[PDB]
Amino acid sequence: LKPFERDISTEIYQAGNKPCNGVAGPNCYSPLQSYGFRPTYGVGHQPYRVVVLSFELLHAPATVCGPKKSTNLVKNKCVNFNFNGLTGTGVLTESNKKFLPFQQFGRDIADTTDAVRDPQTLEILDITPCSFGGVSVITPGTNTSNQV
Amino acid sequence: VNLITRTQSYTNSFTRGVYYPDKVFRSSVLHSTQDLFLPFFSNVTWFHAIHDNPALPFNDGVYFASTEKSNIIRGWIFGTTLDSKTQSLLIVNNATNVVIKVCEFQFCNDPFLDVESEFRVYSSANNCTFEYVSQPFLMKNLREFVFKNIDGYFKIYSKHTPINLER
Amino acid sequence: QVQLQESGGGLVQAGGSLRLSCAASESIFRMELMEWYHQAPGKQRELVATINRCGSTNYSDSVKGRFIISSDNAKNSVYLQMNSLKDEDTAVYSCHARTWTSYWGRGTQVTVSS
Ligand SMILES: *[C@@H]1O[C@H](CO)[C@@H](O[C@@H]2O[C@H](CO)[C@@H](O)[C@H](O)[C@H]2NC(C)=O)[C@H](O)[C@H]1NC(C)=O
Ligand SMILES: *[C@@H]1O[C@H](CO)[C@@H](O)[C@H](O)[C@H]1NC(C)=O
Ligand SMILES: *[C@@H]1O[C@H](CO)[C@@H](O)[C@H](O)[C@H]1NC(C)=O
Ligand SMILES: *[C@@H]1O[C@H](CO)[C@@H](O)[C@H](O)[C@H]1NC(C)=O
Ligand SMILES: *[C@@H]1O[C@H](CO)[C@@H](O)[C@H](O)[C@H]1NC(C)=O
Repeated sequence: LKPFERDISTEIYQAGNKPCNGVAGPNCYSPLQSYGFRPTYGVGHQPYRVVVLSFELLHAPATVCGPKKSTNLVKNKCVNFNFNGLTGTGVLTESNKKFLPFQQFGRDIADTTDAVRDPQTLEILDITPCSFGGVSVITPGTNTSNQV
Repeated sequence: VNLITRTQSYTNSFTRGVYYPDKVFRSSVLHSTQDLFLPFFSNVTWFHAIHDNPALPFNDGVYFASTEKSNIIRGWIFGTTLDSKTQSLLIVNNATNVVIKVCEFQFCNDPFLDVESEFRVYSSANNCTFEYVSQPFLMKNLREFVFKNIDGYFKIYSKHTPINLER
Repeated sequence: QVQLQESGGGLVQAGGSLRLSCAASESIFRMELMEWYHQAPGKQRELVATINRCGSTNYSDSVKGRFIISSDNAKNSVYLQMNSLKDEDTAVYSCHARTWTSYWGRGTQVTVSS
């Protein structure tokens, strides 16, 4: 079988060269065997009920998730954001990007999100990392002075 | 009732059949992808139907193209034996809605719509396991479609383009 | 096996008609160009006709009005129509096709008697 495929058709399987012709004779069997369940069997033979839950990741507008309250939207401030499970920190500003109707994210060279669509109001925002930089200390010898 | 005849001509696809592989915005970059595409400069068996073994093999996927305007074409059928012993698709379009059913249809030799009863498409279906209703897909113009299936998922892409007087 | 094979040669009196045909093992779609060259004994090669992938067709000065070059998409081949032959048309013809390298053929020694 291929992944996530079912089979319902019932027929007479043929294990020989001659056709079965609709009768379960020699080299002709029925490929539907019934489980025999009894209460005196060992643990390895008792019936087990199985349920499989399959999740689809975020490619389209999201529809299923837990009870998280949605707060207000702020702009032009170094803030933390959580858009549909995508969490990060940055500055959110207005967008000039022309998203197509089926698109929901926006990616860059390093493959990180930089343009998002607000789930409640269909609006696009641009994310930029908050300001940062490096510091150098210029000092004479400690034997001379303590000023830097 | 057999009343359909068909001829085949051959022509090329030039540079056509490219689709967006994913729903992620990109700009001013060159992206390398690997997926089911229609190769450049390939045969395209131009079919002409006039009023027949239209059980065309599916293989990996299908690129479908039509240039007519009268909208005499509508819907598609998919299966492995086109019989009531196996499930089959019934993607069918009209002016208001599209219905999609997966069921064990007993398909006739040639299916059509009387126009608007589908009694000539199948005799009777018994064990249906999937139903779906939506807005119809089809809306001097060329309509292009891409059908494929991967891991039990049927994916349909489409596009509408304006084409001038070109054979 | 050789890719380009030619046919249509022979002896034909002046004012007759003939059909030259060169067929390619590869699809004639990607070849992107097909030309017909001819050369006479002791003379240099000159182009007779050329057809590109899009459909544009070009001929030579002494070719217009008598010759037609066309291809069908059923059997991958290119046909040239020999009409209103004269004495100087007697030469050897070869068709050429270039996808990313040039492919040549031989044969088709056509003669005209006057
Ligand atoms: C498209 O592919 C088909 C398959 O090979 C080609 O159709 C065949 O062409 C050969 C050429 O000698 C002949 O056997 C028939 O014309 C075709 N075979 C059939 C119908 O069974 C076709 O040539 C290809 N397209 C082009 C433009 O060459
Ligand atoms: C689906 O159809 C093909 C064609 O007959 C068959 O060989 C195959 O076993 C079927 N099932 C899967 C999972 O491919
Ligand atoms: C979501 O609900 C809020 C509050 O009722 C409303 O302002 C907003 O327009 C709604 N958006 C959508 C897409 O329903
Ligand atoms: C198109 O098909 C839907 C599916 O049942 C149907 O409800 C609708 O009436 C059809 N369109 C017309 C114009 O009848
Ligand atoms: C569905 O399948 C079962 C078993 O394969 C069969 O008995 C039944 O007649 C079929 N049709 C319906 C409508 O249940």
